[PDB]
This record gives sequence, C-alpha cells and structure tokens, in this order.
Amino acid sequence: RRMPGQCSVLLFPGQGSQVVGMGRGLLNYPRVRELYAAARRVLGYDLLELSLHGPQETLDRTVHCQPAIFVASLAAVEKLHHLQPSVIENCVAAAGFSVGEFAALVFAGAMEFAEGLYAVKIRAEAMQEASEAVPSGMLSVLGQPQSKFNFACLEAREHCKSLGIENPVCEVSNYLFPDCRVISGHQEALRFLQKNSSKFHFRRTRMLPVSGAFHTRLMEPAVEPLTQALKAVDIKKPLVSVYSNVHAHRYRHPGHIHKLLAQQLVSPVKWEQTMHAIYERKKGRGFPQTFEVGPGRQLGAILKSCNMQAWKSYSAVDVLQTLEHV
RNA sequence: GGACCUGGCGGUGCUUCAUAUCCCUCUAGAGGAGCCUGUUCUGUAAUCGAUAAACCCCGAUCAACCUCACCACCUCUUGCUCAGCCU
Ligand SMILES: [Mg+2]
Ligand SMILES: [Mg+2]
Repeated sequence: RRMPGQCSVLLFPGQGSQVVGMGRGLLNYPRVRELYAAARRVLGYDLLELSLHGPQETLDRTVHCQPAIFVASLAAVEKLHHLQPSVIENCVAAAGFSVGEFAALVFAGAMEFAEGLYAVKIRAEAMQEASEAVPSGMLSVLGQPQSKFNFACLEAREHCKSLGIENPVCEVSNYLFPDCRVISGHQEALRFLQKNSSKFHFRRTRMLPVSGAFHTRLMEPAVEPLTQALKAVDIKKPLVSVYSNVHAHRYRHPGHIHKLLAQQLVSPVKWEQTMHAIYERKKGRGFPQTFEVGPGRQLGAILKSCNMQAWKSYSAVDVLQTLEHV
C-alpha cells in the first residue's frame, strides 16, 4: 500500500478551457500527430489547425471546443507519459469535469479514441441544437455565509413566472468549490440574479461565455442522440478509479457508465464532492501528486479552493509550449 | 382553687461578616460549504440495516450483481458428520 506521495491523480478539464495555440508543445512528442490524424478521420475537419491557430470564435463554438479539449487532454497524457513514466504507472484516480470525463474513461482503458471522440462529437452537436432550441445561459456566482442559493433560484423563477413562460428553469448547475456555484437557465433569471446580487448576498457574478444552460433539464433533447451513440460503444472495466460527475463517486461496474454518461448531461456537476471523495483524509496524512492533463489551470484553482494541502502537490501539464525540443 | 417549673415548636425571619466552589464582569478561540450520524413527519409488502463475512490494493469509502438482514413466492428431509443456528 503505497505511501500517499508516490501515487498520482489525473484531472481532466472541460468546457471553458479552450485557448488559441492549443496543441503546440505537444506535437513533437510521441504519438500525438497520429491522434490528431485520427481526429481528422473521425470529425471531418482539421482540428489541428483550429486548435493551433484559429479566430477563437470558431474555437469558442460548442461543436468545436469539446473535441478539441478531449484530444488535447489525451495528447497531454502522452506528453506526461513521455516525461515521467512513473507518474502514469502509479495512478490511483481519474476525473473529468464536463467533457473531460469522456477523456478520463479513454485514459482508463474503458473506451477507445475513435468511439469516445464520436460520442463527444454527437454530444456537442446535440447540446448545441438544444441550446438554439430555447435561449439559455450560465452564470458563475460567488456567495457569502449569508447567501441562499435555492432561495435566490426561487425568486429568479418567480420573476419570469410573472413575465410568463412554460416551467421556467433556474437551478444550481455546478458545485465547484465552497460558496462558488454556477447557476443555469433562462437569461431573465440570471439577469434578475445579477441585479439582485446585493439582496441575495453575492460578492461576485459573472456570465459564463457558453451557448446555453448545460447540466439542466433544458438539455433534455440532447439526451436521446448521445444515448444512441453510446449503445454501439462497448465500455470495459476502467483500469483506474474513474470518478463520476452525477453522484461524485467511483464508477464501480461497466454496466452503469452508459446511463450515468447520459444522466450527466441533465444533472448538476458534483465537482466539490468528487474532490472530497479523492482528497479528504485525516490531518497529517500525506496527499498524492496531482496532474492536470489538459489545457488551462482552472482545476488547479478549484483544487486550491477545495483543499489547500492537496493543492500543495499540484502541477499542470503545459500544452502551449515545451522546454526541450524532443 | 392558688403558686411555680420544664419545655417543645422536626418552626418562622432578618442582621453582619470569613463567603472559598458557583456567580457576574473581563480575556482568547469556536456559525458558511461538502459528506456522515441523532430525532420527527410522510411513504413502501419490505431494512437509505450489518461485513472476526465484500470491495479496494493512496487514504477513506457509496451503492456493491459478494454475502448476511427485510419483503413476495417456491423447493429440499433424514439430511453433514447421532447433523445444523451465534437464537
Ligand atoms: Mg438496504
Ligand atoms: Mg445464520
């Protein structure tokens, strides 16, 4: 039973980490060019060019960002394996945020690159369709000890009930760290929350630049397409402990990933609970190494907020440049 | 009829101070978030109940298709060992 400090935990990012220049610093590393070639073969366009140099507005579109993040995450895993083989050898857990979950399974030997990427493509397209279906959006909110989230959601619904719309949606969509949440639903609700922050005791409020209300019932139309896409795919037993976003626990048997991966589409993301499940321990016990295989450093900040002692042994795989030309 | 005595109130309050423990003041930290437990109401035919008996092979852990426990149907019979149960 290895001492905590030798083992490693891989964290895969999700929506919102896209950035122009993604992939440079990973191409010359082994087996990455072939991965982008397979991405071309499956998608139908050149992901490599878009990630390397793109207008950032095409890259911000839902149909493109998710496959880009998936491919970049797996390329970063390849680079980390090249630099530090022991880190990949001694892996105890894996977790992804929204679409990075699909990456984690592929890293865990539960899926393959082609099938996983096809699933991600169908997911992104279906979500975009549902986003045009009804106007919707996402809002990140940081609260105080006096802040009531469900309560604020209730009046956020009361306003647009007074306006008049069918079963208005405004619910907490992402649990990411203490007192910081992301609420999802109609624009008028989130607009109401912005201007009643002071009443609702919100320190900060920031609209997420996303197309629609992810992880809510508004994305119900996108469940059935993705559902079909996962039937042909044969998921195996994950080799490492992969943690889910619906209920924030390990995937225990392969016969339930099929339905959890579709329930995630319309269920809040339990990221705080996943961090607690992976890192919570008695004071004085050591923590594992943590590697954010993928673009950005957001999960690093979220881990810093969630658990400082775990964050002390955190590092990120850089996907925008490389120190040595391999 | 006269004189005297004991008393008893398991009694009643107040006064002053010793009045330390206990106070009161005074000093220094302990509410939000996520999980797990206690109680209540509601609900089920039924137990969101337990692992000298699973899983895991960082810590812990939830339900695990482990297994025991509960509910609804059945089967076995002199059987394991003049058996068997932690009742
Ligand atoms: Mg039970
Ligand atoms: Mg028994």
